[PDB]
Amino acid sequence: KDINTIKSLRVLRVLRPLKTIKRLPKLK
Repeated sequence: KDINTIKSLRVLRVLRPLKTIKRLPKLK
């Protein structure tokens, strides 16, 4: 794979879950 596609595992599991959590006290 590529380090970037490893960051797809990282960054997408950062952005998406956090929006789902942080939408509550950090709504934007």
